[PDB]
Amino acid sequence: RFLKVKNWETDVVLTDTLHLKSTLETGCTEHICMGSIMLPSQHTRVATKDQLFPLAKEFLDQYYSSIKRFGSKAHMDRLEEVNKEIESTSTYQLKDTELIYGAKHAWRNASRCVGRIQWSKLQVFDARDCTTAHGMFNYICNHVKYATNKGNLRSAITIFPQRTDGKHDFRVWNSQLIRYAGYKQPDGSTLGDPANVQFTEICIQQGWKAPRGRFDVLPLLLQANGNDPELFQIPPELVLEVPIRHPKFDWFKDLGLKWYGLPAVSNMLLEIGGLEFSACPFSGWYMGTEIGVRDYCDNSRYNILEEVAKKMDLDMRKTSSLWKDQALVEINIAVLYSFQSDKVTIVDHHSATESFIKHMENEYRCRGGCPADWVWIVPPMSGSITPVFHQEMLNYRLTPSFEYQPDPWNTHVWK
Amino acid sequence: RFLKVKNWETDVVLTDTLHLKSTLETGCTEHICMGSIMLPSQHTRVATKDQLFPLAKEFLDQYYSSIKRFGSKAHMDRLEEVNKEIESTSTYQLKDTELIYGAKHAWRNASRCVGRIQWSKLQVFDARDCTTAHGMFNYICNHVKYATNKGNLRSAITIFPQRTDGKHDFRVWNSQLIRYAGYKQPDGSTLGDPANVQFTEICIQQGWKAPRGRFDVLPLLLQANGNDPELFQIPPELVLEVPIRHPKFDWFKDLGLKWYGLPAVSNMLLEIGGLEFSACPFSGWYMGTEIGVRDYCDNSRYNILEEVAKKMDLDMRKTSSLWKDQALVEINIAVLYSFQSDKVTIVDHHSATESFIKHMENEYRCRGGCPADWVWIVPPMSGSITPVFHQEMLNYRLTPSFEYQPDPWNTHVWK
Ligand code: HEM
Ligand code: HEM
Ligand SMILES: Cc1cc(N)nc(COc2cc(CCN(C)C)cc(F)c2F)c1
Ligand SMILES: Cc1cc(N)nc(COc2cc(CCN(C)C)cc(F)c2F)c1
Ligand SMILES: C[C@H](O)[C@H](O)[C@H]1CNc2nc(N)[nH]c(=O)c2N1
Ligand SMILES: C[C@H](O)[C@H](O)[C@H]1CNc2nc(N)[nH]c(=O)c2N1
Ligand SMILES: [Zn+2]
Repeated sequence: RFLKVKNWETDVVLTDTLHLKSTLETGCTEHICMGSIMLPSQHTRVATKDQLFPLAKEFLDQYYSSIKRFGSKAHMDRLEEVNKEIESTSTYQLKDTELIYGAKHAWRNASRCVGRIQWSKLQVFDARDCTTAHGMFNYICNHVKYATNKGNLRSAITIFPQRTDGKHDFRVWNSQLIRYAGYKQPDGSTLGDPANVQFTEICIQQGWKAPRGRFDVLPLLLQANGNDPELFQIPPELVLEVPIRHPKFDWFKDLGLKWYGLPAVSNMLLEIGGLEFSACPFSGWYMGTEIGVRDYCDNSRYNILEEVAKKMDLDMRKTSSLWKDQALVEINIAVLYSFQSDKVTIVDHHSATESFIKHMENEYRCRGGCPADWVWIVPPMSGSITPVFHQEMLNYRLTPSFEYQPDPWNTHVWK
Repeated sequence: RFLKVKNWETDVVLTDTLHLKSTLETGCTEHICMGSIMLPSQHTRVATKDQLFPLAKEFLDQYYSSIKRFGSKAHMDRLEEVNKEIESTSTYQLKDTELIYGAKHAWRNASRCVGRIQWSKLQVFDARDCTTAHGMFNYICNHVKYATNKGNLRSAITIFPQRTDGKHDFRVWNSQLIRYAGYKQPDGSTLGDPANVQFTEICIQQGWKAPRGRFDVLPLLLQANGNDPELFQIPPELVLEVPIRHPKFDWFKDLGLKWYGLPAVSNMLLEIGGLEFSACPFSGWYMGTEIGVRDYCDNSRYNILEEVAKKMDLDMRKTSSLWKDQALVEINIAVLYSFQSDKVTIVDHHSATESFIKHMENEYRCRGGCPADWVWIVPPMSGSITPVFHQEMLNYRLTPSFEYQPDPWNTHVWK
């Protein structure tokens, strides 16, 4: 009841008691582990008034434990107050301070997030007064501007009104506020980002005039209070982009690559005290490998290890020449170099993973544990030369949390 | 009750029913996943006559199902026969054919093993007639010779007598039949393999005269039927070694690296029909990354990314120059190149991981599933440019199996 995780590179041993507070299930049973299923049925998201008070009570008891005033009158009053409001309205509302705590701790509890050392320094924009897609677009634009901070990126989340009935639902339909378009070709090949082609067509469906290149920033599709979503173009001056050059290969400019500075995940669901915020875009800054490895080099993403290795003049005949590995390291040197030379906040997968081990030490000391998904924490290149490879991580689901949710067009009852 | 695993790079979907046959537990519960604990208490190994027949019956019912003659008289007789022998002797003995099946399927069931596409082509040397450390040493030498096959490596396992009481126990004390010695220094640094220093001293304890270099092949320490283990030097002509050169950097010879051709894991436990074979060395051929990444570049292993990157003339000031990544790809190009140019069987982590996906297809088709540990199947470099990164794997514990077991010197009641 007091589990142990070891680092096999440092012989460090931490003791995890925090998992005792754990609430939701994982997908693993005693006789099967599913630690590598991408979107388990547990990580995906309609609740009633009955279940809503335990979740409200549980969340509130830890929020007052957080600000050192647990069990007091201001606590016991706030429990009655929300109890009373959940009888009266079969839902309730979070105090501005309860939102900021809740959100911060959904990030803190994200076991698949390697950059959580910064969880406390999160900026919460309370957009619960929003009512229109235009209001969303305005809130989202001020997010983009603030979090971008001219390359000196800042963590932020903008929280649109919580789900109520379920049919009046705020959603960003984008998977990220900034993503490049994806267009299929005559021969069935793909220009742009193959991940988004389904979304790119949904935008053209609703009227997007596509410039039909690679790195075309998509418009925002914003569903407000259940109504049909509406296209909005982020002002280009607000979308900061790093053109990718290499600090050796001058032909790497002619590759003509670039990425947006701001990773800002928009399509997920924030759970606080049993309340569901269906739109809650959040942003940080990139780890280099998300762009250099996954975006640029996944097979069904930009798939550039081909053209890069060509220009490197690499033994591409044999699989065992490791030409794919060689061209991958250069591509990530270029991403990190490019972002740093434009003063745009980026972190390499070595620095990010050491900070996470430093963060894990804090969380097992001043909190008793740190839920961690090794399958997701280990960078997708040079796994074992980074210190997270050798660290055992206990994965469990705490709340407040971020949950996946179905894409809106699979569920949205249209006009 | 018919779980689904998806490949997110190919959209391939397999259906796992084989996990229904699963028997032992994993360490994960509904509310915690431990898929990244190295040696869970389940994966580590005294049984009574009561429990011994279900395990005997379960194993035999699948062995006759294997050779198409399930439920027949030869089956029902063999069940009575072993039932009778487990009453009479509170243990039993495997037919030569039941050993070969059992062993092959312990390899087949090893969910952490990426090279299992070859599980059926395993050579089983039945050393259950062995009684002395000298007999062990002779059996082990014929293993080494056979599996090495002059660089054209072959899979093999040598099975010493099964555990009985528990105090008469055959054990190879080596973790592998061939490993380099590790000696600590005046300044506390380490010459050789830091992993083995504890073992290297136990050998010098029992009388090993150490040549005190790096790549000094350790002697065998062989415990036979419970008696004190005894040192034996594998004839050097039997220990094939690849000196590591690079196909560009002529200063990579002057690095002076070399590795043994034969990976041969000796310290683990083979479970067949509830029977425990405490000594069962098994060997295949290397994946390149086990040497180039883990051996050569783990921090507490040979830790050569230092000296290699120096000679590469690399930006070692900044962590974010990715100099560690750059020097790692070259080191693995050199290992693969070196082994191939000496006609010594080696596989690159790209070829090995594609074969495993091909193998996974066979196992979900002609068997209903394939237990797989993603944390261990994904190569420790260039994770996501290999197809196992994107494949969901169901991990479960089938039997016959290989289990870890405590090291003998922590348990051996000495003389
Ligand atoms: C501050 C810089 C940040 C960095 C470097 C970072 C890095 C990462 C990385 C590399 C992943 C793995 C996902 C992938 O590779 O596709 C991830 C996942 C995630 N991060 Fe962070 N992130 C940051 C900020 C944030 C913020 C501000 C939040 C929430 C407000 C957050 C919450 C999450 C969540 C929910 C996931 C996915 C967990 C899941 O899929 O279940 N992160 N992050
Ligand atoms: C034929 C070539 C083979 C290759 C390329 C191969 C490769 C690997 C690799 C890369 C690992 C991960 C361990 C690590 O990286 O430290 C592993 C684990 C393992 N392999 Fe294989 N192997 C081969 C043959 C065999 C054979 C012949 C057996 C059994 C007779 C076997 C059974 C296992 C077991 C039991 C494990 C570890 C599972 C655990 O720790 O629970 N493998 N193998
Ligand atoms: C704020 C932030 C910063 C950063 N540097 N990186 C990220 C990446 O975050 C996520 C990535 C995915 C991709 C999931 N895949 C199946 C497509 C799903 C999520 F839910 C995430 F939160 C986020
Ligand atoms: C036959 C074979 C071929 C091959 N190419 N590689 C291997 C590696 O197999 C193992 C490696 C370890 C290291 C475990 N670590 C904690 C030190 C533990 C085991 F039980 C293994 F079976 C085996
Ligand atoms: C199949 C597997 O779950 C899937 O590829 C996961 C593995 N680990 C990951 N880890 C991170 N950080 N990001 C990912 O997208 C994935 N994908
Ligand atoms: C902590 C973690 O379980 C440990 O480092 C594991 C991770 N995955 C691995 N995978 C392989 N193939 N070999 C290993 O030694 C390990 N080590
Ligand atoms: Zn699990």
